[PDB]
Amino acid sequence: MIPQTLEQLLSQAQSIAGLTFGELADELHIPVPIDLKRDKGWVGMLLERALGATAGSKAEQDFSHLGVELKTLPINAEGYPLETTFVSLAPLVQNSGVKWENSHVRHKLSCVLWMPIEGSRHIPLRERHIGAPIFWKPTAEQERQLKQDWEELMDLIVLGKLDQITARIGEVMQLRPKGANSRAVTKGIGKNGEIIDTLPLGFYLRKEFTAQILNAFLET
Amino acid sequence: MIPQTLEQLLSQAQSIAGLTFGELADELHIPVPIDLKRDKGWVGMLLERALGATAGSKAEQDFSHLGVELKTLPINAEGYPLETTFVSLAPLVQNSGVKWENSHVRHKLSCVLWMPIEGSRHIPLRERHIGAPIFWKPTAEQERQLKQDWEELMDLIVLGKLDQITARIGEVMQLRPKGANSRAVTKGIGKNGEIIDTLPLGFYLRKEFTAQILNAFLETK
DNA sequence: CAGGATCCAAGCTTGGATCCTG
DNA sequence: CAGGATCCAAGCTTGGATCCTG
Ligand SMILES: [Ca+2]
Ligand SMILES: [Ca+2]
Ligand SMILES: [Ca+2]
Ligand SMILES: [Ca+2]
Repeated sequence: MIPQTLEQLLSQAQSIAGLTFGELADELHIPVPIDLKRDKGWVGMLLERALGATAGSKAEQDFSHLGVELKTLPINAEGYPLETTFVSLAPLVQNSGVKWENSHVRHKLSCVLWMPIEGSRHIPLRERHIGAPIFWKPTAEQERQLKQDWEELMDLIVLGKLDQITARIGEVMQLRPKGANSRAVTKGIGKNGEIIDTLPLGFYLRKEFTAQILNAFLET
Repeated sequence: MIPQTLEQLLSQAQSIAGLTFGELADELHIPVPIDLKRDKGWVGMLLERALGATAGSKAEQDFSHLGVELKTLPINAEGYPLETTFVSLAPLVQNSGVKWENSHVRHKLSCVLWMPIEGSRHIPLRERHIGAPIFWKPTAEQERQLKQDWEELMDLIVLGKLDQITARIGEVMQLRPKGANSRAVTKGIGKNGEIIDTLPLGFYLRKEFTAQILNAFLETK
């Protein structure tokens, strides 16, 4: 079930490539919803089960004994990312003199097993296909880009400049809301340093960034 | 649902006095377990339902708008508390130089609606009676005793001396574990002032203290 | 188009407490 | 005896993400 080897995980990943959500859900005796409107994480959770990841786990990475993070990536009919990719929650407090090297973002993006999946709305959920895995490590350039955005976004957060934060900041990674709705709150830092109530935020990779990953892969 | 005034809450409390757990649960269409081994907070939830408090709620007081905390108190055949009373989780971190005046314990114990309930093991759960409420405010003496224990206990906590803490400390209030089991953990302060993983502790009123409240209630105090 | 808003699963934490072994 | 250990229910929070106006 849970792969004990990196070779095991990749082979298990190679083997589900080409399957439709219906076929895989069938094997795992997992019911398939009509669509993702009220099961937004169903596909990500489907792949976790098929690959041996623990459901609901809060570990730094899906496979801590391998140092591998698993992420599904919805792609459109032309091979382009359909959505941005959620990475992790931005620490709004207890962010003192935090460095990039020890960041959650870095930890989660150091080694990613990308599982591209069809996301086109015109295709019935049951029939969407699972693509071929892409075992990824950020290039020296990609990591410099991520680090730069992380530092810029974090400076904004640590300085209580949350009001100035928009999704438009960041070259390849951005901050957008991450919660139940626009009324969700978590502790943050105000304009004077007081601990305030604020909208929880998460780091997201932009579509251009993941599109670059898919492109480099195709070029191989 | 939620009482809007104090006379409403108190009249309702006085009206359920004398009912057995079975009669109350039946009224509420709530199933009654065989015993409390795997339903330790069942009686407490039962009273919350009957008095309009909210289930699952994590507010400081059960009835914040009224400034009242609801607490069942198990009593034996002779009228003596059967167990200590849980008050609240002791804050093991970010405890800085907080004072008793604005502590959770003081707040929670500023006004308590005690609902004594039969707890004798020889009485089938369904047949146990709910007693008459005791609407209590600590006397200067009681508050003084609590405050003293609170500070002595909080000192051990704030100075990273959790290793030294046992339930034997405190005159009327003590610290005992509070969690799933002895493997439960929450953040605390270690010997070097660093944040560590440690057993979650809770403030409990000793049986002598709640007994005092009951005794004072009978005497006419 | 895509920034801001929104939804589910399940582990985690808290509040309700009583249990149980020398 | 009673200190140390333990158990349920229900919010709360986090990891999985896609939805949806203007
Ligand atoms: Ca996971
Ligand atoms: Ca993952
Ligand atoms: Ca309550
Ligand atoms: Ca209560």
